[PDB]
Amino acid sequence: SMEQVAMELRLTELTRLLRSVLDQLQDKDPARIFAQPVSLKEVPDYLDHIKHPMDFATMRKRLEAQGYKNLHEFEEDFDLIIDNCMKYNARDTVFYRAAVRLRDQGGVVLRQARREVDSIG
Ligand code: NA
Repeated sequence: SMEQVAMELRLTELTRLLRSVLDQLQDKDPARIFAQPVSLKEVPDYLDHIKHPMDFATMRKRLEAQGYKNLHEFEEDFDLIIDNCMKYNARDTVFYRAAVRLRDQGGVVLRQARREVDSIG
């Protein structure tokens, strides 16, 4: 029907911005600590600690299937990447300290990304 593609149209301009955001957010992780999912072969107890694992590659797959219907859904999965790391890893570790820096530098990008989604509609 006409509305539906206008809606799918709207969804189709929500993902690329979110992608540009996902490109920019991942540029603040040059070490690639949060690129892939945490391995349950290398970390066998990881699902005792973390109930909802997330990473950039998993977000990318969901993005590629137009899974994010709004900026909030994208922001929840980006917060999971940070929040899971900072629980599992201790305060004196390169992992925790990479998640802190990604949050601080990522908040600059998500600020303007909200402004664009609201303005463009
Ligand atoms: Na902890």
